Amino acid sequence: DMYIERAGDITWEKDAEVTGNSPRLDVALDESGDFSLVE
Amino acid sequence: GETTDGVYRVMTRRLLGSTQVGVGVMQEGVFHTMWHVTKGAALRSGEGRLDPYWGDVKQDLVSYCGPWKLDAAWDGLSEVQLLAVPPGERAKNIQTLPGIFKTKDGDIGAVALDYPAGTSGSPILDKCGRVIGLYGNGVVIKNGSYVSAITQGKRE
Ligand SMILES: O=C(Nc1ccc2c(c1)CNC2)c1cccc2nc(C(F)(F)F)[nH]c12
Repeated sequence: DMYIERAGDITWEKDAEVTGNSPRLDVALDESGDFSLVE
Repeated sequence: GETTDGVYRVMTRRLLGSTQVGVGVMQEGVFHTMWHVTKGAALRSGEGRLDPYWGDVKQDLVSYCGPWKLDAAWDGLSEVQLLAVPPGERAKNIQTLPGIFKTKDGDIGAVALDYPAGTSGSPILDKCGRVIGLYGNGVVIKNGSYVSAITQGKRE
């Protein structure tokens, strides 16, 4: 049995930690909702 | 029980202790999460019960109590915020510029932030605070890191 607990508000926060890159990837989506890399 | 708008953790007591299996968005009385988090099972909110209303394995989305309400979209140019809710850790906003998943049926935004699988369902936001999609369905790149798509449903 699954249950939900509140974790916070949904708001944009100024001066948030900026990280992560922006890759352009060739992907395929199968009938089971799983992505895979195409090269 | 609790229907207040906001981000929520999805827990289970079926394994050892209390385990966070995912996250979700409560908006307009509807709970939005990723299909692989709940597998379409019923949810509990204190004494109340949330029943699935719509869902689709290919999109990897599911809504509870009503139809999917989230319809904001990434503009293709601006930075976004992953409001990450990791297991055992406090909710935290992470700003990033999304990449692109190029598919045979069009391009989808993608966020390259690596978080535990139990973070699946955490919302991705625009500058206005609107939910443009959920984190938790993507691919594993050569480095071993996870790159998730910005998965958005359709508001009917
Ligand atoms: O596995 C994940 N997501 C998912 C699971 C089951 C299904 C789907 C997606 C769609 N069809 C059913 C996942 C989500 C978030 C961070 C993740 N890190 C890893 C890791 F370890 F592989 F790097 N998987 C992660």
